Formats: sequence, C-alpha cells, structure tokens
Amino acid sequence: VSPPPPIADEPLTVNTGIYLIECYSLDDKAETFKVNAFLSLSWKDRRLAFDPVRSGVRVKTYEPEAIWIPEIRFVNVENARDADVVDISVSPDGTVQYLERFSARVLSPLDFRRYPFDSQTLHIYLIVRSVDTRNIVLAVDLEKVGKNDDVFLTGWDIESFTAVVKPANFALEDRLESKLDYQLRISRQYFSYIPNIILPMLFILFISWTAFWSTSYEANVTLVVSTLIAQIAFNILVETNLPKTPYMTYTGAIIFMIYLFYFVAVIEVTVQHYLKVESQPARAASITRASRIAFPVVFLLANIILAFLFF
Amino acid sequence: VSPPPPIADEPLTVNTGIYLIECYSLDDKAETFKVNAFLSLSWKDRRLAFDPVRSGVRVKTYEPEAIWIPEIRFVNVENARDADVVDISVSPDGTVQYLERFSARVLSPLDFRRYPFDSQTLHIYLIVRSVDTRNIVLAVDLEKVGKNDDVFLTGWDIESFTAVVKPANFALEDRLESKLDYQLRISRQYFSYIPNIILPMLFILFISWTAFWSTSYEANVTLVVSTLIAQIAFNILVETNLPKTPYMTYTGAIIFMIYLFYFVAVIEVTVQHYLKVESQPARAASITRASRIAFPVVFLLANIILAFLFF
Amino acid sequence: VSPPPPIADEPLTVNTGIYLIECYSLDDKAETFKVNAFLSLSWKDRRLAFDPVRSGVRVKTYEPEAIWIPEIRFVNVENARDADVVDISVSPDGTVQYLERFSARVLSPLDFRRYPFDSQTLHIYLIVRSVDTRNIVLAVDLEKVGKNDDVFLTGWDIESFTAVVKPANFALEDRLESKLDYQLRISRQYFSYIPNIILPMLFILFISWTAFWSTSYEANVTLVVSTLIAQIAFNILVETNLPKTPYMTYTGAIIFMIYLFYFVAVIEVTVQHYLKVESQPARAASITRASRIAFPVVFLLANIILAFLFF
Amino acid sequence: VSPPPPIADEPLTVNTGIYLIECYSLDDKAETFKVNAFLSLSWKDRRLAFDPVRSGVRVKTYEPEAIWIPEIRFVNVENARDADVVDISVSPDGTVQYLERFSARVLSPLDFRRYPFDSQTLHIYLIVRSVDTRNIVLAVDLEKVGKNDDVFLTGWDIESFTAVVKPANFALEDRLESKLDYQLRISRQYFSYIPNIILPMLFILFISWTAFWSTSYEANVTLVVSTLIAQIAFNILVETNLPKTPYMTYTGAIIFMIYLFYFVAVIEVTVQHYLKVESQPARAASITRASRIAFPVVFLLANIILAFLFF
Amino acid sequence: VSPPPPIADEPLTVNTGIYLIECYSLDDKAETFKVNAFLSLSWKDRRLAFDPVRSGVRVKTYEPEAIWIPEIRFVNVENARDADVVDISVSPDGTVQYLERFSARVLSPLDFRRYPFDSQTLHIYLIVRSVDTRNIVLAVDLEKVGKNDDVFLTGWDIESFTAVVKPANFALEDRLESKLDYQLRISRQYFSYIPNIILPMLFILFISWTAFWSTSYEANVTLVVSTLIAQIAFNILVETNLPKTPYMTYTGAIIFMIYLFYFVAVIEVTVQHYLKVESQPARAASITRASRIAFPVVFLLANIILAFLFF
Ligand SMILES: CC(C)c1cccc(C(C)C)c1O
Ligand SMILES: CC(C)c1cccc(C(C)C)c1O
Ligand SMILES: CC(C)c1cccc(C(C)C)c1O
Ligand SMILES: CC(C)c1cccc(C(C)C)c1O
Ligand SMILES: [Cl-]
Ligand SMILES: [Cl-]
Ligand SMILES: [Cl-]
Ligand SMILES: [Cl-]
Ligand SMILES: [Cl-]
Ligand SMILES: [Cl-]
Ligand SMILES: [Cl-]
Ligand code: NA
Ligand code: NA
Ligand code: NA
Ligand code: NA
Ligand code: NA
Ligand code: NA
Repeated sequence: VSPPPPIADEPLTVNTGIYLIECYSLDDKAETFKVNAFLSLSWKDRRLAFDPVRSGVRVKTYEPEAIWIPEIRFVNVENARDADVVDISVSPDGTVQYLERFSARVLSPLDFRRYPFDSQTLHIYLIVRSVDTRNIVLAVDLEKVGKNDDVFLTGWDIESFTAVVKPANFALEDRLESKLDYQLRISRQYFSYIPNIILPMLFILFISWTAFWSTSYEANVTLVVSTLIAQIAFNILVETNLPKTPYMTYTGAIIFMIYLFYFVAVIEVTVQHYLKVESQPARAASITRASRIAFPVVFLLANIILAFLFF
Repeated sequence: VSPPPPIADEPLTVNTGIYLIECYSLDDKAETFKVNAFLSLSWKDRRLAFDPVRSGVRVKTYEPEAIWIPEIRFVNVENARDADVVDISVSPDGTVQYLERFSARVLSPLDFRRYPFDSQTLHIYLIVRSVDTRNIVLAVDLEKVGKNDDVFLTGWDIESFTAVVKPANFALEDRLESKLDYQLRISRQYFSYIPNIILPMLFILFISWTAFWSTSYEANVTLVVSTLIAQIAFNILVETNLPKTPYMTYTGAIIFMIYLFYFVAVIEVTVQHYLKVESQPARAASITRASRIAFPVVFLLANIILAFLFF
Repeated sequence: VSPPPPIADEPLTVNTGIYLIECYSLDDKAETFKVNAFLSLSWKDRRLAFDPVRSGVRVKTYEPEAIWIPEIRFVNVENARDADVVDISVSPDGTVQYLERFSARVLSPLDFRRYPFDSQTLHIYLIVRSVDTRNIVLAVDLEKVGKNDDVFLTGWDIESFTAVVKPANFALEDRLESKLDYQLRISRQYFSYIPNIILPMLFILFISWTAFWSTSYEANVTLVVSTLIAQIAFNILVETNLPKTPYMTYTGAIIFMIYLFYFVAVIEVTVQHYLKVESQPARAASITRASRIAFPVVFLLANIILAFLFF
Repeated sequence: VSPPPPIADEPLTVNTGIYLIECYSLDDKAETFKVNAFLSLSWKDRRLAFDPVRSGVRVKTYEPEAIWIPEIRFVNVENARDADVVDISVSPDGTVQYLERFSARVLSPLDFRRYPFDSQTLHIYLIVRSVDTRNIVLAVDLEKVGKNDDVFLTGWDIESFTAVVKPANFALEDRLESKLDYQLRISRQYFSYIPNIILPMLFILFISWTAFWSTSYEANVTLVVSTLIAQIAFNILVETNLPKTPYMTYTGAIIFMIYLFYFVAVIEVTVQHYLKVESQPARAASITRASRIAFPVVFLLANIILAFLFF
Repeated sequence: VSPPPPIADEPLTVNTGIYLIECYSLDDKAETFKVNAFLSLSWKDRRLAFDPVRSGVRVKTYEPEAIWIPEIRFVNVENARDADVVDISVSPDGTVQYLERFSARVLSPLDFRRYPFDSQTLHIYLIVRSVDTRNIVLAVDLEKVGKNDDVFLTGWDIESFTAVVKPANFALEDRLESKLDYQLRISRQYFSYIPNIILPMLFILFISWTAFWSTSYEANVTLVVSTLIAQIAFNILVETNLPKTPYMTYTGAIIFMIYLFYFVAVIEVTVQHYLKVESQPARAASITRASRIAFPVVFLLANIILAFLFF
C-alpha cells in the first residue's frame, strides 16, 4: 500500500489526539514517566470511498494491514510504544478514523532548581516523516485531547494536559518532519517533605545549639559531632532521590548552608574550650552568650536570603 | 468479522466474570499488584445458532479468529494483559462462552492514613468500547466471579472479591463505553510490625528516659543523642516502604511525636545541667523528679489522642 | 483439530513427567523460584494410527499445529511458561509422545518458623481442563520424573523431586480440572549464618556484659548503647532478607529476646549508678556481682527454652 | 533474494549514517548507555534500475521482504537492536536508500583514572559480514551522521558525534568483515561533586584538626574517631557509583590519602596523651603546635602532587 | 523436513564452534554471566548435494525453513538463547555450514574459597537430542572456537576459551544426548580490594590498638567500640557482594578472626581497668605492655596460618 494521492499539490493532514488513561512511575533520577493513553488519528483516503447502498454498511471497518496508515512515532520514548489497535473506521468519503491504545516510557527533562517546591512541564512529542510521493503534516483535533478524571501521578498534582496546535515542520536527512508537542503540567506535592525531612533537620540542628548553654567540651563535642552524623544521614537520604545537576538546587543550597553552620559551631565549641584552658573564661562566656542569639538569627536571615534567590 | 446484528434496537450485553488464581507482589510504594486470573465472557450471536438434532452436536468449539469477539480491556493496567484463550463454545441458540487465562500488573491507589493497621479495596476495571454498528454493554455473571482458596497475598488477609453489578456507561471520544468495577477487599497483617518496629522503638525511648535518673551531663548527652540515632535508623527503615503522601499517616504522626519527645528530653538534660553549674541543684532535682512521671504520662496520653484521631 | 474420540465413555489420560535441568533464584522475600525443565506428555490418538508395513516407518514425527495437543498449564506461575517443543512422535497404535523444554517463575509459599534451620517443599502444579466432547485427566509416568545431578539451588540442599501420582479432580467454571502436584523437597544451608550473623551477635552481646566489671557510668553507657547500635545493624540486615510473616520466626524470637537483654542491662547500669550517687556502693556491688552470673545463665536458659519451642 | 552481482570483481559498498535522537542511562558501574537513533543505509542494486520516462515515477518504494538488504549488526550491543524500518526508496540507477529507527543498549568501556573530572569516548561499532557470492564493505555518508540539538545525557556534556570514515576490515571465520567506528565524545558535569562530596569531606577533616587545639584525650578520641566514621560513609557512598578498576582513580587516591591523614592524627592524639601522662606536657605541646601547621601544609602539598600525577 | 539418512548405521556428526564477541555482567551473588557470541554448526546432508560444473555455482545459500537443521540447545541457560541466523551455505558434496549470532544468560557455579584472589572456570554446555530416525553426535571444529581481542569482563582477566573436544554421550528419557563443554578460564582483578577494603580494615584495627598506650578506660572503650562499628560497616559492604556459601571463604575467615581480635582487646581493656580500680596498676601495666607486642605478633602469625591453609 502507498499513501493517498493529492487532489492538487496539498500536504496530507493527519489529525491527532492523545487521551490519557494512566500516568505512573515519574522517576526523578531517570527523568522518565510511564503513560497509558489513547492515540487517535484521522486522515482522508479517497481510494477507500464507498457507496453504503452497494456495500450494505454506513461505515467500513478495516485491519491495519489492509489499508495505508501513516507511520506516527514518538520522539522522546525509551523504546517504541506498546500499541493495540482498538478500531479503524472508514466513512463513505474515505475519512479514516484510527484509534489505538498504547503504553510508553517517556524521557522528559526536569528542572530541580526549586525542588521540592518545584513544577514541571512534561512533553510527549508526536512525529511523522514525509514520504517521497507526498508531504505529511500533523494537526491537533482538540475534541480528542484530554485525560481521565482518575489520572493520579503519585506525589504530583496534574494541572493540565494540552497540545501546542502548531506543529514544528523541519527538514531532517533530506525529508520533511512534522512534530507535535503534547504538554502535561504537573506540580510536586511538597507536604511530606516538611514532617519527614525539613522538621527532623531543624530538631537535630537545635539539639546541636544546646552546646551554647554548656561549658563541658567533651559533652559539646559529643552533641555537635553526633548531630552532624544524623544530618549526614538525612543529606544522603535526600540526595539519593535526586539526579546530579550542573546547577545548585534549593535543597542542595540548604544542605550546604547547614554544613557551614555545623562547621562554625565546632569553631565556637573549640574557641570556648581553648579560652577556658588559657584561664580566660570571661572572654569565652562573652562569645557563647553571643552565639546563643547569633546562630538562630543568622540561620533565619540566611534562609530568607536563600528563599529569596530561589523563589 | 462484524458484531452480531440486533433483533430490535437493543445494546449487545457481554456477561463477564473474573476468577482469581493468584495474587502476588502488592508493592505499596508503587501502588501496584500482580494478578493471574480467568476472564470469562458470554454474549449471544444469532449468526452462530444451529439445530442440535440436525448437527448431531450439542456444543460447537471455535478458534478466536473464526468468530467475532468483543474487545474487552482493563482500564487500570500498566501494560495490556498477557492472555491465552482457554476455550470458545457456542450453544444451539448462538450463546457464545469465551474463557481466557491472563496475567496483569494492576495500578490501584492505596490509603495509608491508618498504616500499618490499614485495609484496602483494590480495583480491577473492565471496559468495552461500542462499535459504529451497535452499542456494547457489560454485565456481571455472579456464578463466574470468585477466587482460589489457596490465593495468598503475602502480608495481607483477603476479605472478599466481588463486582459492582451495575456498569458505569459514559461517552468517551464520541462513543459509548461500559465500565465494570471488580473489588478485592484486603487487610494488612500488622503482627510483625509490633515485635520488629513498634517494640524496638519503645525500648530505645525508655533507654533515653534513664537520663531522668542521672546527674551526669556527659552520660545523659550520650544516652539521648545515641538513642536518637537508633530512632532515626528505624524512621528511615519504616518510611522507605511507604510512598510520599499529601496527608499525615498514623505512623508518620507517631514518628513526628517521638522527635518532639527526644527534643524536649534534650531541653530537660540541658536545663538540669545549666542549674547544677549555676549552683542550683535543688531546682534541677525538682525538674528531673517531675520529668520521671511527666514524660511517660504525656507519652501515653499523646498516643491515646493520636489513636483516637486516626481510628 | 478436535480431541481424540473415545472408544467407549472412558476419560482421556495424559501421562506427564517433569525432568529438572536447572533450579535457580529462590527469592525468600518474593516466595518464588525459577525452573528450567523438560515437560513430557503422552496420550493415545486413534486417528493418528498406522500400519508399519505399508508405511515403511516404525514411527511418525509431527509439527504441533498438525495434530491435537492437550492444553496443559501450570497453576502457580507468575506468567505462562516459555516453552520450545523438542519432539512429537507417533507410534503405529497412535500413541503420541510429546516433549518440550520450558522455563518458568514459580510461586510457592514458604514456612519461615524455623528459619534459618528450615526445610521447604516447593510445588509445581500441572493442570488440564476438560472439554464438552470429553474429560481430560492427568497421570504421572514415574519413569519420566527426575532431575539432573548438577541441579544446584544456591544456599539450598535438594533432598528429592517427586510427584503425588493421584490427580485432584474438581469443577472450575462448569468444567472438570485435573491437577498434579510435583514436589521439590529442599533444606537450607545454615552454615554461613553461624560465622556471619549468630557469632557476631554473641560477641557484641558479651562486650556489653563487660559493663558488669565496671563502676564507670559514662563508660558503661557507651558500652551498652554502642553495642545496641551494632545489634540493630544486624537485625536490619537479617529482617531485610525475610518477608513480613503473621507468625513469630525462630530468628525473630531471638532478636526480640536480645532487645530485652539490652534493655535489662541498661536498667542494671542505671540502678548501679543511682546507688553509688546515693552513697550505697555496697548495695550496687551486690547487684553487679549477681548480674555477672544472672545474665549469661538466663541467656543460656532462655535460648534452650526457645530452641525447644521451635524445634 | 541474493546480493547484487558485481560488474567486475569489486566489493559492494554500503554507505552508512547514524543520526542520534536520544542518549540516556549512562551506567558507570555497568559501562553501558542506551541510544535511540536513525540508521541510514545506501547501496546500488543494478537489478532494481528503471527508466523514469516508461514508469512515470522518479522513485520506487519497496517492502524489506521484496528486495535484498545487507545484514548490518552492532558489535558492542547487549542484545540485538529493536528496529523499525521507516522507508526503502530506489532511484532510476538502482541506488537503494534504506532508513530504520532503532533503540539499543551499548557496551562501551570507560576510563575512570581522572573521575569525577573525566571525559569519555563512547563507541558504536557497525559491522557487515561478506557473503559467498560477494564481499561487502562499509562507508560513512558524512551528510547523514549527526545528533538532535535536544540530545541530553544526564550528568554529561556531549562534545561531538563523528565516525572514523575508514572501516577496520578483517577475516573472521574465513570471511571479510567490515567494521565502522561511530564515536560520541562526552565530558562529565563535575559541578555537583564539589558541594555534595568534596566540600563535606574537607569540613569533617577540618573538624578532626580541632583536636590540635585540645589537651583532652577523651574529646580528641571522640573528634577523630567520629569524623573518621563520617568519612567512611562518604567513601562508601562514592565507591558504590564506580566499578572495581585494576588501576588507581583520582578519587580513590584522595580517599586513600585521607585515611593516612586520619591514621597519623590518631598517632599524634595518642603520642600527646602518652607524654602528658609521663609528666612531659612541654614535649607534647611542641608536637601539637607543629601539627597545627604540618597537617594543613602536608595536606595541601600531597593534593598538589596528586593533581599533578593525574592531570 | 526429516534428518539426513545414514549411508550405513553411523551417527550424524555436528561440528560446532563458539566465537565470543562480548562477555559482560558476571554476577557473583547470582552465579551468572551474559554472553554475545557466534554459534557455528556444520554437518553433511547428501540430499543437498549438487554438481558444481552443471549448477555453475560453487556454493548454494538457503533459508533455515528450506532445509533440515539440528536442534542444538544450551544446558545451563536461564531462558533459551536469543538467536539470529547470519548464513546457511551448502557445498557440492552437501556439507552444510550454518552460522548464527546469539545472546544468552549463562548459569555457572563459582568457587569463592580463595575470594578475592580467586580464579574461575565458566562453562557453556552445548547439547543435542537424538531423533527416532538416527543418532546425533557433537564435535568441536577448533578452527571455529575463539574470542574477540576486545572481549573485556569488568573486574576479570580472561585467561582462555577452549572446548573439551570429547562430548559426553548419555541416555536421557529413553534417547541419546550429546553434550559439549566450552570452558572460559578467568581470574579476578584483586587490585581494588587492597586500597578499598584490606588497607582501611588494617588502619581502623591499628587505631583500636592505640588503646594499649592508654590508661583512660572511657577513651579506650570509645576507641575499641567505635572502630568495631567501622569494621562492621566494611564486613557488611564486603559480604553483600558474595552469595551464602556452605564453606568458609578466605575473606570470611579473616573477618571472623578480626571479630576475635576486637573481642580479646575488649577483655584486655576491661581487665586493665579492673586492676587499676583494685589498686593494682603495676599488674595492669604488665598486661598492656605485653598486649603492645602480643596483638600485632599474633595478628601477623594467624594471617600467615590462614593464607597457608587457603593458598
Ligand atoms: C510503619 C510501621 C513499621 C510503624 C512505624 C512506627 C510506628 C508504628 C505504629 C505505632 C503506628 C508502626 O507500626
Ligand atoms: C537471620 C539469621 C542469620 C539469624 C539471626 C539471628 C539468630 C539466628 C538463629 C540462632 C535464630 C540466625 O541464624
Ligand atoms: C567521586 C567523587 C564523589 C569524589 C570523592 C572523593 C574525592 C573526590 C575528589 C577530591 C577527587 C571526588 O570528587
Ligand atoms: C571481600 C574481599 C575483597 C575481602 C574482604 C575482607 C578480607 C579480604 C582478604 C584479607 C581475605 C578480602 O579479600
Ligand atoms: Cl513510538
Ligand atoms: Cl488489558
Ligand atoms: Cl503455563
Ligand atoms: Cl544489532
Ligand atoms: Cl586479516
Ligand atoms: Cl571473504
Ligand atoms: Cl538455548
Ligand atoms: Na498499513
Ligand atoms: Na562519647
Ligand atoms: Na474476533
Ligand atoms: Na494442536
Ligand atoms: Na531482504
Ligand atoms: Na529446519
């Protein structure tokens, strides 16, 4: 089978539509997501025209192998989609209505700068390559673009699923390509981060600050070094769920800042002890008393500055 | 092959049934489970009718390709099910009895609010899309819905496997869809959580409380900070088996509460030491003596309040 | 093709045999194992009979598609087996001899009560379904049941591979089903558990007991709390290799018992220190001297009691 | 179908091209990467020649099965590529233009000597085996070698994608084999390693150095041994993302050097305490004061020496 | 198609050869490895003979379906191999030359007794089952056995790839089977184990030994118990890469021995402190001074004894 012949010199228009049934497995580290959807296609093939009076039926059903079907592929997939043709229906004028249900692992890059208070635009790029006989162009049938109400992406809020109606038509290896951008806007459910990571980090940080009400070096060393070990466990825990970015993320900046605070508290603890040994407890007492206010105040201001830069 | 033609303008009823052979791999983090079952379908095709006295046979066997079979799919599957047709049998009136065995990975959301004392209703949604010729509707043959006695879901108790007999009939992309809800009611086997997680957590908490019978700051700091590190290990261990929820879970609340108790015990330990250094051991002794009763009493009351709110 | 017709009203006997080539991946947490074996089938089809004299051949070879073959399935598989037909041979009387080589992931539940000094009976359930035309029944050809001498299941000893010769005949979805039970008896290689888990746990427990020869609270607190952290690491290590059971396991009981012993040693350490501070070292010295004998004696007796209850 | 017959005794030239659509999953431990690309092939088949005047067409389209296509494979793949033929086009002189889209998991060894500041040359080896009738040889059509602008390999910078235009011809089992080398030059995005691993390691090392301003053996032991435990966590964290190399890596050298520094600081801490006990604090004070300068100076010089040897 | 008929009563000889293209994923815990190779087969089929003068051709090419091909399988594979026929060529006398490229996951047991200074012999077992018409026997064409120069197994040195030329001919389920053993000799690149595991273990052990130059029980307890925790981290790290063996490994013996040394050092530390409290520092001083020599000497001798027993 060859493609439909043109009436004039016009390109063949393939109307497309994606209807999302399921969204699952948004892997942050891998920058992938899995999708289960309907792919709807429509184009005119005059060669397929029929008289319903003679044929006995008002719509004709076909098997994919029986007729010409445009080779539509996804740009940003790991492997080619797993597809099952649901229906192929030809109307008397030769208007073909193709419908398949597919599943695919989509590659879509993420912006982690504001993580975990971040939002993403996931893309599904539909493409068609023009044949040597006639040029093929993609179009969006908005009445056939949507998502199921139930569609839940664990840990995310689905804002919208829309398509950029104008295809990107460009040459690639001496032939025309027609590319459509289907965009799924999502925002992270930051809730869990607060009681599970943020608040535990603060509690252990405040525990380390009790060293500012102690003159016992051995106890102070235990407090600061032990809380530092607990903090490292949280840093590893957090970083394992993120990919290695060539930029600073909000979480990353906070983690880095906390290390500085632990480092400076060791300096304070060390300085205070050195003075007490040098028989200067009056000078050490001045530093500690200052540390009691300075550490929370600088912690609060540094965080305001960070939140300002990132948001 | 085309669908059976109607006698009048009635829709074509497909009687369904799912008989569970196996249930395995209930992944809490992924909110998925695997199933191995029988799918039974039944509908009337008058074109397939015959006379038993003339044919000599009471039942006719067919190959799937030989006759029309309705395209039945699962809504909440990762990939389309792996299926093997077991038998196709036609009765003299043209009643078709189809049976396949399939395996599938089902996406079903879980409510972790009461975890590990939660119960769940897992769903298997059966769907059929109507054809241009006639509308297809789903039905439940209760005599063909069930599960094998051996069916064991590791760490769960299977309460019941039933179907909501009334299908959800709705339009989707200008065609009728008929959806059936199969519900598998399960309850978590909480036994293991008690000796493996709950009791260890209490033991380490009680060890931290021995600091209320000590005047040794260095020792107290060691007790509270070391037990805190052991608690963190349990918290990480527990939370790794759960997904990130946009709500508080029972376990989450408990873990948060324990952090507060560790934080308050550091305050007590710090306050007591500050007073002893300020040459006020009488005041410190009053606080410690109070702490010995206050901490267990507030721990017990806070837990009663929590259990009340969640159950 | 239809099934062989009966001479009288007798059922169709399918003689079966499984010959194990490989056993691998016994996943305890998943309660699964992989198997690579030969499945041998044999039945009489009178339609396939011939005279060896006029044919010139003593045997005829066929392609699966050419003749009727019984649809034999495994009950307890994840997905349907991956099979390759090795040979199909017909004798003059029409006795068919079928042979395939298959690989499959088998679901078989395990009893962890005596872990890691446990033994298991793994099952492979063979099943055939009857047809309207006739009743199909399974049988065991003992001369065709076995295993390769090389068959090694990593961490297990293979005791025996036998079949329960009488099939279980029952109705399922208004048709008779013939089920055969192939049982593989295995016993765990407990060797490694002794130097890698059991002995390390004892060594760290004995290190905690050196606190009974010390009056130094700070040192005692360090000993008991640090060894407790090492034990927790071993507990996590062990429990990660086991599924969550609704019953107590031997290992679980031991782990629980060790927690009690650590808890009681903290009480002793705390009590002893409280008395020394209260200017009662004579009373503390009596308790500590008693603890030196009491702890090992109660540890040994509790273990004898546990081993008695489980074995 | 047989291969095109030679005009004289010349080998058959197959012009190749690879156009990268996607690059993902560069696994360092596994030394693999996944690729989604276009494979373009071109060769002359005189048997397929035609007159454009008589036929009325300027280009003929064929199905893969209809004509002879060279068996082109990849040398360094896990499994054979997943390929879908996009188009086959013949020009009047019989010049065939084949295009497929494939996905493949490529095995390419990496040099970890300068990690995490390393660069790699990933290879895709294309191969063809000569047939009994004629010798096949590969060529590069540079106009058909490229990559999509969007092509992003998470954590890497893509420098260039080129092909070594002269094939590596050789005999394998008495047949000519023409092999092409497609090279993808990449360089690691080392940014994240600085705040996430390098700077934390320095901070904990500097914390251990505060022991040079303390006379308290107990506190010194705590400082050095606790920071050592934090460093081992980072060492394990780092080494888990790398395979076991038969050579020293930059990172591994640094990790080893840090262990020596921790070891030497324990010697200092031990020596200082031994002298204070031997009533020689003046001698100990000399060593500590020296250590305060010696440790940072030797640390800085050793690092310059290391960076010099590796870069 | 049926097998070639014999001239007399001789068995049909199938000459085999395996040429390794790639070796990857040697999983120690799973005792598996992946292979990508050429499988070459050769046998005589007199029915396929022709005259090279009359036919004008020296060689005839065939499609697998066109002629009889022996069913050759691998014994020790997970699933049946993924194969692609490269070429089938017949010479005038009817000598068939078959070549396929395959990929497979091979199950081959490993001896961990000398780990990580161990060597292995990996096996690939080729098998053929005799047909009822005649017996099939395997042979090795040494000119077609080999490996690619590039073949790299990460962390291993490939010593040799040879075949045991005499097949093992035996009866299995009332038919003859011919089995060939292809052996791949490999040795572990033990380099990395020295700086990454062995030397860190020694450094932390030597740190624990500084307790023999200290009279401070609290500090000693901290040194020995903290270094013990670091050792446990390395033990877990090591043993996670190994399967559970029914024998002692070199590594396992060393790890066990180190536990004893830590246990004995706790006894020393405890004894020394007990004496100092009992006002016997002179006796304690004698024990530590002895320990300073005894511990390194016994450590060195025990290791020589161990290395002797294992190598
Ligand atoms: C998640 C699970 C292992 C767990 C953690 C913490 C507390 C509890 C109960 C008390 C809710 C619990 O069972
Ligand atoms: C998991 C396994 C290695 C284990 C842990 C703890 C105790 C035992 C026996 C003695 C029950 C044991 O073998
Ligand atoms: C691999 C990586 C995370 C890393 C670890 C340790 C040291 C270095 C530098 C100093 C070379 C490093 O970048
Ligand atoms: C796991 C392996 C690399 C290893 C660990 C511990 C000890 C050794 C030697 C000394 C036997 C060792 O080779
Ligand atoms: Cl696709
Ligand atoms: Cl489905
Ligand atoms: Cl099966
Ligand atoms: Cl390939
Ligand atoms: Cl050559
Ligand atoms: Cl050649
Ligand atoms: Cl195979
Ligand atoms: Na088509
Ligand atoms: Na301490
Ligand atoms: Na059909
Ligand atoms: Na059949
Ligand atoms: Na072809
Ligand atoms: Na064949």
